Formats: sequence, C-alpha cells, structure tokens
Amino acid sequence: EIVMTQSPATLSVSPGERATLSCRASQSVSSDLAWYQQKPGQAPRLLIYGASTRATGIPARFSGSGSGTEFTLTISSLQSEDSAVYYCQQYNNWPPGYTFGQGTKLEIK
Amino acid sequence: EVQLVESGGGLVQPGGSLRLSCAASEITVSRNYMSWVRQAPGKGLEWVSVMFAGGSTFYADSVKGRFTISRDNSKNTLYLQMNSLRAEDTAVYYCARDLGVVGATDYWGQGTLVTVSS
Amino acid sequence: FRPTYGVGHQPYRVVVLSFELLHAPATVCGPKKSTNLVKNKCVNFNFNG
Amino acid sequence: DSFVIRGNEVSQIAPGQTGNIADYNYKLPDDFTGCVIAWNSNKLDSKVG
Amino acid sequence: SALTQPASVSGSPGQSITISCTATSSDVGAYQYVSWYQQYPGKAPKLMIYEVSKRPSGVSNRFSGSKSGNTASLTISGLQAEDDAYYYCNSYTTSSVVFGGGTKLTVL
Amino acid sequence: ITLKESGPTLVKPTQTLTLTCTFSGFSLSTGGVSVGWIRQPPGKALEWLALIYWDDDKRYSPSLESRLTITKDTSKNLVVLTLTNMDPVDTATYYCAHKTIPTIFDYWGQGTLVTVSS
Repeated sequence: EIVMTQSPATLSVSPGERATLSCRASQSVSSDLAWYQQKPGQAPRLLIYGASTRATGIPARFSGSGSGTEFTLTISSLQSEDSAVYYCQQYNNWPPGYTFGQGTKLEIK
Repeated sequence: EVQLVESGGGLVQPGGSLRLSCAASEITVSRNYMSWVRQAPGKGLEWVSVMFAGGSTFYADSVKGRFTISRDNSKNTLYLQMNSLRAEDTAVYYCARDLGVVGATDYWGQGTLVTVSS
Repeated sequence: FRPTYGVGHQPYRVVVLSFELLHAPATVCGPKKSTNLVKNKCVNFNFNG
Repeated sequence: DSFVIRGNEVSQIAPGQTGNIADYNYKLPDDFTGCVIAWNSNKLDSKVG
Repeated sequence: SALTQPASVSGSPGQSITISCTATSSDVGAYQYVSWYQQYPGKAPKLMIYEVSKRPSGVSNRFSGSKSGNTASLTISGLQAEDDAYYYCNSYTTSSVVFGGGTKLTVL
Repeated sequence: ITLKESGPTLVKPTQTLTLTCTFSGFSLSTGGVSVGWIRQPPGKALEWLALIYWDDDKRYSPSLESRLTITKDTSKNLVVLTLTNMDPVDTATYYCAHKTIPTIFDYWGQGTLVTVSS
C-alpha cells in the first residue's frame, strides 16, 4: 500500500496555458503508474500509463512524468472542456492490486 | 462498442441481500480479467473483487466473506451477489476489465448505486 | 530486474523436488554410515542384511 | 525443476494454491509429495536497467 | 545534482567524525545499496565500504556507515594522521549507477 | 586478482583513442560478473562510461552513447574500450574495474592519463 498524494486539490487556470500537477508516492513505484481523467458524469478515462506513455487517443497536449516515488502530470494548453478530475493510479502489485490518489479538480476561469 | 453494462443498483434494508449483475458485448468475459470496483459518494475508487480467467477468484478484505463474484461465460456477463448491506456498503459499484502493465484499465461500467435504508 | 527493486520485486531462484513412492525400484537413497570394524569379541554384526 | 521468479510471487508455489504463475506457466498438484527450496538470489539476476 | 558530497572536514587526531553523502535528488530508486570509496592522493581507488551499514573484512574498525534518509552518515572513530585522503560515494539510481561530487578528508 | 590498463598517452583532436585492459585472476564467464570503465578528469569527480556484462549484454553512458563500442575477449583476458571524436574535454584518467551487483567496482585498475592538444 503505497500512499499517493496529489496536488493541488482543485485548479482553475486561464485557457491555453500550461498546468503542472504532481502526485507523490511513499515507496518504490519505479515506472508503474497511469493517469485517469474522470470527467464528472461517467466512467474514468486513462490518459497516460506506465511512466509517461500517453494512452491511445489521449491528446498529446498532456504530458506525464516522474518515476520511483514522485510523479507529475502536465498539460500544454487547456481548452475549455478539459475541466475534470484526475487520478494517478499505480500498479506495482497487479496480482490483484491498485492504488489511486486523492484526485485533482481542474477547471478554467 | 466494447462495453459492459450493469444492473441491480438500488436500495435494501440493512442485513438484507442483493445481487449486482454485469453484462458484456462484442467481447468475452470468461477469458478476460474481470474486476469489480466501487466508489463511495464523492470519494475515489477501490478495487473490490476480481475473478480470473481460470476461475480463481479473489475479494478485498472489506468485502471478504459477504460478496461473491461470478460470470456466465456462455453469454459474456459478470455477476456479484451481496448480502448484509450495512451503512458502509453505501457506494456506487462499477464493473471493470483491468489489464495492468499492458494498457491500464479502460473499459468501465456506467455504475449502479447501492445504498441502505439508513 | 534491476538493483533498485524492492524485496517483492527481486529475483529468486527456487528448486522443487518431486518424489515418487509408488512401485519404486529403490535407486536413489542412502546414508549408509559405515560400520567400524571390531575383532575377537562376541559382537552384534549386521553385514549388508 | 530450477528457475527464477519474483519476490512477491514465491507464495503461489504451494499445493492447491491458485494464482498467476501457478495457473499459467507452472503448476504443482494438490496431492504433491516432495518439497521446495528457495533462497533469495538477486545478486546474479538483476541488471542495471 | 544526482548525489552530493561536502567539500571537506577537519577533525583533531584521535576523535570521531561522520561524513554525509546526501543525494539531493529524488528517485534514486530504493536507496538500499550505498557504497563509499577511498580515493588516495593520485592512486587507484580502494573499496572502503559497500552496503553502507556493512564493511568489507580487511580494513580497519573505525569506518562505519549509517543512513539518516537520502544520505549515508559514514562514521570514523579514533582519527589518526593516516586517514588523510579523498573520498567518494556511489549508489545506483533507477537507470544507472551514480557517483558523488567528491569529498576531501584531511586529518588535523 | 589484478587488472591493468594500457594505451596511447597522447592523442590529437578528433581521433580514435583505444585502450586495452588486461586482467588476471578472474574471467568474464561466471554469472553476475561484469567489467566497466570509468574516467576521472584531473582534480574532478568520477563518471561512468560503459559496461559489458559477462553474457555480452552491454551498457553505455546515456549522454555519450552511440559510440565507444566496448568489446572484450575473455580468452586472453582483455577488455577494450575505444572512443572516437577527440575533444579537449576528453583529457582525463581512465580506469577499468570489474563490477559485481552489490559490490560495485570491487576490482579497479591503474588508470592512464591522456592529453588532447597539439
């Protein structure tokens, strides 16, 4: 049970600029991660898995980083519809196992 | 589209039972790693239970001994029987096919609310 | 494997021995702690059966 | 039978125990007679990278 | 940037001294194997300690390692004038073995 | 156990520098054992260069890879590192040490000083 801490909790940035959100682990998560953006109202959506690999379809506008005990999600230019919640999911224990974060609320203006 | 749609969500008096059901389409479940997850209102997600492709199942400790996962392979569907729903089990329950290192979880279920009388 | 993996992710070499006991032509067994020899005294001996 | 496994997967090699290495690529019976010997060896198997 | 070592320390002869090899870099991995090397004044380095809390048999009984988190506090008791030399630390990161910025040990 | 480096002490800009490290007492045939190269500029800290495992699995430094192909021959107990495109930065000491998994660089060599100038 590696405890992840996301930050910030909420975020409102003007459209078109960058935003950088870090989520911090407590043990060795090397390159076992993923990022889900669960827009409010339906199932989550995977954005970036492993260390920084972008899930299929997921706009290149997103960029993931980090490894080990520290990870970060980065968006190039937020458009108005990017407002949703984000979670970084680790999977160092696949035979059943997963550990989510506290989530991050991202909105615009 | 490849999907699993769920049913059974509702309300039940404490100590009562329930059974959540999960149906699939265009994809099989028997040979796909299936995993039931749930969500408390407003909170994150948690792996609740899993059934393998050989039959070897597993459950979380919080739901160990009370919930039971099963799947009708013949028609590509999953099931979860619940009993003794207490104040804690009030959560939204999701059906999911988690892959892990080869593609993280993608296809999820619309969910089904399960609250108790009180 | 890399030298930064946790003990849960470290490589482990393992050997499993599977025996057979049904209808066995005893072929692999033996301590056989060898008898030291005594002479000229009435002694209990058991030579190879 | 000699091979190398991960750390947190040594538990799946047991009589009647289901898992991912036992159910997919090496499985020993429930009526198994014999035994298993595992000694941590990550000094000969983990490379940098 | 990856590891970090202090410039120098000077302890009176016959006392104890501890040296730190702070990483000053996140995600060096599990940070479990942390070795220290003794650099002579223009000679081939000799392994002094590896497995920080361990020490290889064949050397003195004054060097001793410890770990206060992200660094390795290597301790040296009963300082003698023979201990004047250069010192380096070494510990793998996630991708590759990394080294320290160097340390100088002068006995005074 | 003994290792020994050798090669040209002087070299010109943009040239192929070659070094031969001869060892005695051990080989590169047993598992886990490997041998790598390390350099240290005068009065500076060490740095990595490359690594060649015993199974012919090779490793190079990330920043300066795609060159300096390190080959070896365990029959005459020799490892060879050759790095081209001489720059005035390349004036440093060079050591060929045997690497184990826990005991990083337990057997170091002598080291050869090389100059890059007219």
